[PDB]
Amino acid sequence: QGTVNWSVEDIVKGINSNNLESQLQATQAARKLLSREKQPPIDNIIRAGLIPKFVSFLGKTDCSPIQFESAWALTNIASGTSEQTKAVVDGGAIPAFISLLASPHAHISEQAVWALGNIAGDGSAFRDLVIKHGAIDPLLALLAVPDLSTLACGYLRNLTWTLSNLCRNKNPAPPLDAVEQILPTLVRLLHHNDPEVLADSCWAISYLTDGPNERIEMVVKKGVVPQLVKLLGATELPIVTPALRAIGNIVTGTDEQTQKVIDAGALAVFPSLLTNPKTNIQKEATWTMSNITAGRQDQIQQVVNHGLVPFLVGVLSKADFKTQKEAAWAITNYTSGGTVEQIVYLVHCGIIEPLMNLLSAKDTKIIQVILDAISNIFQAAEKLGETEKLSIMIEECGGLDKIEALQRHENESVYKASLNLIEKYF
Amino acid sequence: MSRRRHSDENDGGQPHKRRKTSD
Repeated sequence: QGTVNWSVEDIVKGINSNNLESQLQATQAARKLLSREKQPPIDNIIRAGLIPKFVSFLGKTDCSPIQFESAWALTNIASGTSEQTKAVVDGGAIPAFISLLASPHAHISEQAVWALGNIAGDGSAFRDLVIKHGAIDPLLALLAVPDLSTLACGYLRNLTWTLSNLCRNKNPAPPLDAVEQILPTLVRLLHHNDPEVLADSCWAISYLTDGPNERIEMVVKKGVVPQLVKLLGATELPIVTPALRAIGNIVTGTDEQTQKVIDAGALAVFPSLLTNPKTNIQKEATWTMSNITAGRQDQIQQVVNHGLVPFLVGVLSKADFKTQKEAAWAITNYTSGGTVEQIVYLVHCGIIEPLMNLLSAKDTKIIQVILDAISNIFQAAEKLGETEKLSIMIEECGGLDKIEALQRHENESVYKASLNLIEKYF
Repeated sequence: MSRRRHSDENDGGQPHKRRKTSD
């Protein structure tokens, strides 16, 4: 009750008192205002000029409680808008928080970890500034224990979260040397048994692999792919989501990087992913498949072997539209790179009817994508002299009706592709 | 024919910052 619901005016009076206990009491009152459920008065606290005082309190080794209260207050200011986070940084908080990482008081060290994560979480500039002030070494030192399970759960979760923010964002991506410095600790966190730590570790990995092939390679070379595939089969959606995100990112890389995903057994999980009740998981999984079918013929063959073509037919037939689009891309990629035999297999699995039904879409690019796939499939039928059987299959399911109509479509490319298909096969 | 993530999409929707409301 003593420090509950103070006015900002009263907080200022206590902080300007030069009585350390009065200052502590007022800092706690500020912390409570900034910790309330609704609409913390962050701007009012900033406008009152309190940040420089809070920052000074961080350095009071002799009074650990005011260190904690001010770290908490500053954490919450930094949790706000970019302008609010900037106010904290502008007050000199970064080095002050880094100094607290070494505190003998675990709850203070943890609060500093948290504050630094909010700062880094603002964007690449503040992320990189936190790194330049030397945060990585002391952060990693806190996790340098024989067994992570000895750490307090909350403490470990906060450390993992802050590390993930240091891996986050691009333009630019985090410094290469910082990434190399963090990765081994991250790989270790990825093997921990706490669902929250696992989720954030997967998120960190997903950020690191969201980039050019060189960034992907740094992660893949650490040998984490098999563990990612294991997490891909997790029961918890908060783990599956970032695990799948990372796996998808990895397969945007070279064909060799993709093979690592296949070799680790990722494809066996796709029957479940491609029918997952969460729309986003189906979409991400189908996008991922589309990048796998963009690979080598031996990689398309593994998609075939794992029985995934019927699942792609399923998604084309019925799924959220965004997912059906990724499915269309998966098919066009498949038909572009596949062998005649692989392409023929596509038709036998029933690809043609759901492809035709999607020509009723108002999305211009997926019509292009679908028309491309049909061209590709026809090309394969040519080599077999079976073009006629395909033309009929397409007309029987109403596909010819759709294509002919697409000659008076206002997009140039579909105009051409349409007439050309008619001209050649109908 | 690989397609990387579109520049207009976010990195997955996770909170960038966290406010501490309890101890």
